[PDB]
Amino acid sequence: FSEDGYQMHPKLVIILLNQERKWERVGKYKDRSLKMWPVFDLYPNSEEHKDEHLSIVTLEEAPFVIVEDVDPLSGTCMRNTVPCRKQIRPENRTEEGGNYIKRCCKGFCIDILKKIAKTVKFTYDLYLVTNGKHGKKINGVWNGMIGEVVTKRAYMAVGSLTINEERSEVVDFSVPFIETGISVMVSRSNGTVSPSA
Amino acid sequence: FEASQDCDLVTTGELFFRSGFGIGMRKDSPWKQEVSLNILKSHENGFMEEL
Amino acid sequence: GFTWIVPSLVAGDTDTVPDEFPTGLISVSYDEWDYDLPARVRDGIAIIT
Amino acid sequence: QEAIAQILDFISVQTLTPILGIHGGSSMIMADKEEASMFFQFGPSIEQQASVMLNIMEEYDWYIFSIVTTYFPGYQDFENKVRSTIENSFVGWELEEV
Amino acid sequence: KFGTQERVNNSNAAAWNGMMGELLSGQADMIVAPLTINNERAQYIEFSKPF
Amino acid sequence: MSIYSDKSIHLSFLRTVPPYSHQALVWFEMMRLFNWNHVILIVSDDHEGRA
Repeated sequence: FSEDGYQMHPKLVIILLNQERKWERVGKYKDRSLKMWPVFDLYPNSEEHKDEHLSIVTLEEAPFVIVEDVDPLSGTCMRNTVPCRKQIRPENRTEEGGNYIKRCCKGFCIDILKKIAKTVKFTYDLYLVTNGKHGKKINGVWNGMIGEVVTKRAYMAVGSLTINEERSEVVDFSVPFIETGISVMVSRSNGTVSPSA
Repeated sequence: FEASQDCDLVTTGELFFRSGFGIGMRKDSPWKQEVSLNILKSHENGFMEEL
Repeated sequence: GFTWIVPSLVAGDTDTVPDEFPTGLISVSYDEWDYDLPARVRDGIAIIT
Repeated sequence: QEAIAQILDFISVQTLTPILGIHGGSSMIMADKEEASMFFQFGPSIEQQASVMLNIMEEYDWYIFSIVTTYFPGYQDFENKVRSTIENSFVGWELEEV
Repeated sequence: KFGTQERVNNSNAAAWNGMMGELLSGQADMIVAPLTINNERAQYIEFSKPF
Repeated sequence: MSIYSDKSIHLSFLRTVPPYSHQALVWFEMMRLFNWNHVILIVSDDHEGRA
């Protein structure tokens, strides 16, 4: 109990007025945590498309898309980082129980999506790819995020992904946001002397 | 290119407002996509680069 | 776009709801399972013991 | 009916025997129990409810809100409990009107 | 300490941390130190013109 | 007694004269007379004092 004489931690339910006369419990509250269930698909006045569902898949690369581990104590992503979940299933393990991961993606790519999303005003779900990394054509079958784009498990794929004729053929691409490409990184050993003064 | 051409004149600072060069055509051109693939190839084969 | 949120008192009985209340009204209320003699007493007695 | 619980509070005051209730009126929210009186009811606290309202708002990330209240009991504290709960947090949510 | 408010150690807490809180208590009638003038503190105390 | 002032707990209650809490108005009225804004308040810990 509490000093007033009410129970200290009484069980409680979050309830909403469903269409017409129904009281449907949107969610339930257990202990400290707040359980919110999206019982109604739209909180809007009856429109369904809303922001188009845009499940997006990405992969981690620095600086552009950085996966960071969220504070355990400071629950859930903090500030700028946006959540990205991949079911953490040991691929090797046959069971491969997959619980979506809780690592927060953040960076230039994420920031661009965040900025573009506001103008677009379409809500979206973000997760991480498991198989194939950057899209790859091996034998007769593609791999990576492109697979989830083809399987329609991803509508749009975001990342450090480069552009090529094959992928432009299979899927429409956005205009490029950063000048990049193939390049070399080396150590510069020495300088040449010419007596020409 | 002009900066090279004279050298009496110079370019300074850091390029701002970066942009890509792409052909302009009237909408719905059924070729623009192919063109895009073609110039893509021009980059891929080093043609664009060679030029 | 405006939305309303309510404490326990306004909801009152689940069965009665003047439709004067707007739809999408969000409010908190006690658990249906909790609201049974079965457990409130089971619990209360346990507390007594 | 809400009044039955209050009568029972009086009874607690009268006989000093513990009494509690699991449903209905005994369950409803009541005036802060006089310390001498002994009494248990299954009614959620106003402050707790306000907290849940805040948690609900936080979950949907509705930062900006107002409170419309009436002179009905617990209105002043409701503001106080909210002030503390809203105030403590780093976030810049806005109370528009009371 | 110079002084900073701490939000949630048990119940919500004030800007009673270190030297600054001492002042709030009324134990100290004046703070004479290299105390930085800032918005956070100015909301609760009076700062002279900067020395 | 002041505890009857809260409409919530006693909603039918009316009285001929003001509570001890309302007496502060006099004390406040008293303040007009001394033309002092600074005073000290000592209260017991009860519903009447906090009110």
